[PDB]
Amino acid sequence: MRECISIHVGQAGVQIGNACWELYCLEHGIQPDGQMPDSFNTFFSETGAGKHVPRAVFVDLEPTVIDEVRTGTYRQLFHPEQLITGKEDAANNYARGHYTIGKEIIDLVLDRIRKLADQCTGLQGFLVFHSFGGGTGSGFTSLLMERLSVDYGKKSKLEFSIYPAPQVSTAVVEPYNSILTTHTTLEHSDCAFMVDNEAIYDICRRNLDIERPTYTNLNRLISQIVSSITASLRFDGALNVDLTDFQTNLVPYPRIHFPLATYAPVISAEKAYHEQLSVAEITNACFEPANQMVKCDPRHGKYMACCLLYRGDVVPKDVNAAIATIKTKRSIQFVDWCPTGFKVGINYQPPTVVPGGDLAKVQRAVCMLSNTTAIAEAWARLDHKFDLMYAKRAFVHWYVGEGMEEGEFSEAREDMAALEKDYEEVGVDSV
Amino acid sequence: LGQGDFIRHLMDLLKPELVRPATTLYQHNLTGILETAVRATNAQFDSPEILRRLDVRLLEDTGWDVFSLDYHVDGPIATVFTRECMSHYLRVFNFLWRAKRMEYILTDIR
Amino acid sequence: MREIVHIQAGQCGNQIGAKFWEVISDEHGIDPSGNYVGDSDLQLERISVYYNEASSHKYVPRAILVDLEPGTMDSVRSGAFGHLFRPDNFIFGQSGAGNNWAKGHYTEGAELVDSVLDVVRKECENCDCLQGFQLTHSLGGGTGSGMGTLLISKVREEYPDRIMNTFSVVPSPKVSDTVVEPYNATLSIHQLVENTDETYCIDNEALYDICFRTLKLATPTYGDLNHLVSATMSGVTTSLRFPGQLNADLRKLAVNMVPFPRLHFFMPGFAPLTARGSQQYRALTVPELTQQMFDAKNMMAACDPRHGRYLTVATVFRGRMSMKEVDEQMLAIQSKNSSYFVEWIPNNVKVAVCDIPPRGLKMSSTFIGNSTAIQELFKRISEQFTAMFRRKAFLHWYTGEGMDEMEFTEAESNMNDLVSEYQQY
Repeated sequence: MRECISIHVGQAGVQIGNACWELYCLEHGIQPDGQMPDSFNTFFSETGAGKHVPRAVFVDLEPTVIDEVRTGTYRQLFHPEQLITGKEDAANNYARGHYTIGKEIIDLVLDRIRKLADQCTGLQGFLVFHSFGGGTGSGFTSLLMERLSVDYGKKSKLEFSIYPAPQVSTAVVEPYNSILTTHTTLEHSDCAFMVDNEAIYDICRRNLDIERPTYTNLNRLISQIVSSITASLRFDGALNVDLTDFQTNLVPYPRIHFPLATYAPVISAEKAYHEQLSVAEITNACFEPANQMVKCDPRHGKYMACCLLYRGDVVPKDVNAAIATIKTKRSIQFVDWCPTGFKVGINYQPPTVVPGGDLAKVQRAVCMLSNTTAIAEAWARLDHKFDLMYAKRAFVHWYVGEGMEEGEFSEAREDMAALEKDYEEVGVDSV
Repeated sequence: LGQGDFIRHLMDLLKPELVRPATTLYQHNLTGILETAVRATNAQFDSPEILRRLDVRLLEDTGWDVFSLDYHVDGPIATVFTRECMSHYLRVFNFLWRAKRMEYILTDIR
Repeated sequence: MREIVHIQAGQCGNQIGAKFWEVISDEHGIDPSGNYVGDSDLQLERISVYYNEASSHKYVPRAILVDLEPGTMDSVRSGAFGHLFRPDNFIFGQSGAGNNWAKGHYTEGAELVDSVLDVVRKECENCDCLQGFQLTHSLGGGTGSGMGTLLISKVREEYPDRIMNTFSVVPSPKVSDTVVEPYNATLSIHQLVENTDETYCIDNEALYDICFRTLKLATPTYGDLNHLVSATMSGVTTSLRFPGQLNADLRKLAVNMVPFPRLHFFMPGFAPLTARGSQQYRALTVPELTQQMFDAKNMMAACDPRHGRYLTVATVFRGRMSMKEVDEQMLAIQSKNSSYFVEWIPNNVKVAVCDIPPRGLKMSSTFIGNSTAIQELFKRISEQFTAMFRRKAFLHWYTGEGMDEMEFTEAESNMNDLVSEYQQY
């Protein structure tokens, strides 16, 4: 009834979707061929027999990742027509993914999404998985979000985006794509749960004892975050939280909608054996500045909204005591215009351990979505890099000779400056 | 340094390199020099197995303070050396390296 | 899908192309008779970018072998992997153009370029989705330089949106293999500046240094040098072909290393270069690969990057490795050498990672560098060119073939503009 459609764009989105759907199949007992040896309805559809087709599309402008999906262990899980692929990728170019290469694919993607929506009864919204500093993860994501806003102008559109890291980076033109995507989607998005590869690397090293993690472990952690977010739709709990609840409780103003994701019980097997992870402990770990999965120090800013999504053996009184302890803390400061900055969700299903993963089996877990003004510093860094590269006008010819104008660069930079000003304004205390 | 013939040629080839500071020194360059010495001297007529383990390591100044051979050993034979004989040989190899360059300096002055 | 048309011009181009097709067939498990004898399915997953499937499941390289003399054609045909190319793709003439750029660009290059253009049009119309072209040639040669230039210009005006990238062997600083090398090199570079997207400048003397000092080769022949160049070409288009954690085709590399249209000259490289003696003493890790590829001794052009600043670099890794190690090595390289990277381009490194390493290796990587040290090579070419042109030496050949001194002046002015742009940036 509360069906939701997940859209995975680009290599980052497709691989995170691989991890997410592996986790969903494990959680709901669905075999990797769609058969089982309700709860599995907001994300899967039943076709006559036991076949459960996931309610998602995998769209990329490059055949490689989608073909890996098509021939992997989950080759028979996804509908072959919902694994949409192009011929030539966007080559880390926003213009290619938005204007030149993305226009030859957007119609097919919209047709498939319309088929999925028609197959649904009540559509809660969309989950868009993508990366900020990619070609199709930026241009095609922005194009798709604007087309969805044109079509489904009322359904919520939550996006899980890999924010560029402060120091580590795999591409040279990431600031351009990030600024342009922020412009276009900020026009047409509800809330964007943000994450950094560098922060997850640090989390893995410090907590999971892994010194050489790959993208696979990062995707597993992100999939755990997404599972914690969607558990209320997929399972039954004391306090249910829907997508509209996220949108309402985490977005104070239409432009300030970039919360940061966190996951407390990130722990290895032996350490989990030696610990007694409780509600208070996991909450304190969530509010620890070193456990943030976006490399921004929360002490540099003020929280405006927090969404604590507990799951498993969790008692509401313990949650209330832990939240009261957090509020009594002095290092954790909130904005003065949000006397109540905690949306609490509790689910009865403990997190499922993926066979072959690094996370240990725990009795309870919490995912914390925090909207804070500490993201303003990350925005400032991103626009500073954009300003340097645009002042030298580097790489601009690649974007211009592909259906874009330098005026769009200037407009996107001005919009980002306005966003920084808005963050500064909401940061200050009322007088 | 029980060979003598091989260490002689090896001190003539590392002279143009180690005089530079350590910051410009990178391990991937010296191996070609070591391999050249083992080919020119009498150490070429030798068991290929033991020659597979003899390499260089970079201690962490000047090039005459961070160069030293290692001869790593793993497997069953590693139960005789036990990571302590390899932490003692290198403790010895410095004293035999210094007392070897302090001599080839004094035969250059002469 | 993303098919590449490979054109080999001249002796240098034909020999390097023969080695390149040998290594590519090794990667894809193609028999020298054209049959697939490989083991993994990924070899045939993207065989189409370089090969065309014939009738009896035999794979014919999408290569055009063009030369103005038949000796190289006969040598390529008679040797191993010579029965691999299509016999209709050997387009050659009789007179070998000498070492004259004008002969290969204006007198015999005309007829031979009409024929090779017909062949290239057929090959392109056969393709499903053309990614671009790649040319192997030498700038200091005869038919090689001039004819590669003419083909580049004509194919560019026919296919302007495709990626045209060339692996050109530039003249060496110390010893020249051709007396008229500066003239041919200057004219070829003047034509390459405007009609090419990616020019990988390779010098034979840097390759000799690599073979003698890094590979400890006692008698390095042209086979080894061509193997190195082929490994670089492999690495790039392997990032294109095989699956990986972070893909990058030719166009992505072109976007990430060409900040300005005329600044598209690169110094290639290859990380896992070890002598047979030292292969047992060296640990094959991402830090080792990075330290070797960023070493000034490994770069395949005789231009010291310490004399300039890296506009951009590209690291194409191959093999199963951790993305965190790659990114942390990239960050450490940028931080340590902050004085050797341009300040107005943050994150001067473009990282691609492929899952399939080259045969016989566990890890590998190719380094592409857009640095302002190519200005040294162009400066050397300019001094030699102006030294010969001031007294008008060996010029009557070029004039008699049908050229003019105004063309020489334009070529040297364009190359001086190139060095001015590099020095400015």
